[PDB]
Amino acid sequence: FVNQHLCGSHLVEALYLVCGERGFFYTPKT
Amino acid sequence: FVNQHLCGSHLVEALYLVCGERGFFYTPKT
Amino acid sequence: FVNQHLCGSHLVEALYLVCGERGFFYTPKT
Amino acid sequence: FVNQHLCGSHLVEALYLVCGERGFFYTPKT
Amino acid sequence: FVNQHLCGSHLVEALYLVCGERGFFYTPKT
Amino acid sequence: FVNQHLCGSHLVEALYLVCGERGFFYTPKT
Amino acid sequence: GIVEQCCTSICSLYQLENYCN
Amino acid sequence: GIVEQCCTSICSLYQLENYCN
Amino acid sequence: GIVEQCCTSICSLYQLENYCN
Amino acid sequence: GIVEQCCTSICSLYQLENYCN
Amino acid sequence: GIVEQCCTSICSLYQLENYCN
Amino acid sequence: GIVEQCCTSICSLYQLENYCN
Ligand SMILES: [Cl-]
Ligand SMILES: [Cl-]
Ligand SMILES: [Zn+2]
Ligand SMILES: [Zn+2]
Repeated sequence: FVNQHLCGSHLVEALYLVCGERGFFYTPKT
Repeated sequence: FVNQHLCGSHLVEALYLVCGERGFFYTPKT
Repeated sequence: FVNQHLCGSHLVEALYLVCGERGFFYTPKT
Repeated sequence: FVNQHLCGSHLVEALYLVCGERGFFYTPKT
Repeated sequence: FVNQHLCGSHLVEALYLVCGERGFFYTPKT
Repeated sequence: FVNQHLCGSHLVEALYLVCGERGFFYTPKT
Repeated sequence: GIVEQCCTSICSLYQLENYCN
Repeated sequence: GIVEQCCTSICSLYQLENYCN
Repeated sequence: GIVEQCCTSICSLYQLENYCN
Repeated sequence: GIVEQCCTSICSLYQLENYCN
Repeated sequence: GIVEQCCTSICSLYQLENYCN
Repeated sequence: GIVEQCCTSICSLYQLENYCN
């Protein structure tokens, strides 16, 4: 796999693909 | 606002929209 | 709900989520 | 180009692609 | 149709819409 | 990682995620 | 409307231009 | 969970706020 | 307008709701 | 092809790398 | 190339069509 | 954190995997 440059909603899309059914937590700073 | 079916990528996009900076969890097994 | 920073296609996605079946108009300047 | 099924978020993304600066309306009840 | 300003994943979305079932190749520089 | 159904726009987004700079082909007829 | 033309049925990019302002 | 409330069934934007941190 | 405001500064879902049909 | 492996069936991220250039 | 042109300047759907299979 | 790193620099799918449940 390649490295990623991901802002905003595109990070959430990547989390979704990586984790699938396991789900994930989205935890931005402040 | 309205009630719609939101699934998979579209459900996480919507959580991102509504929660943003607060963060969120996507836990489909729960 | 939180405030939003939305450019391009991401604004149209937000309109879609907010309005659902009511639909919406997308009206950029010039 | 081609003919495909375009629904919900994907239909509005496609209207955004084709109309852009012109703007568009999404009126699913009509 | 209108001209497009497309970076990252948004270019791939446009290719998908334009080509549909014909498919496409995504070939960035280096 | 996980195994999920990835179709249409979502399949090309995932190829973009995994291949990035390498590029990719989407050839659904093949 | 658009849902019947493009979702339920199929439509072209040119057809989608019908819904531009 | 969320899949049953929002995907299988339907839910509102306000309901989605249930899943915020 | 709204399109420009959301991109150059910020906007709320409540402001977005004014563009629904 | 890819549609049968990843859409009709299911596939992994590693499988998707098969379609990289 | 196309990828770079669409992002740094602008491109048309007609130019995109050249990348279809 | 991860959210900031992916946007301001770069990140890997392997780093992303640490945020799964
Ligand atoms: Cl973006
Ligand atoms: Cl879908
Ligand atoms: Zn984007
Ligand atoms: Zn979808």
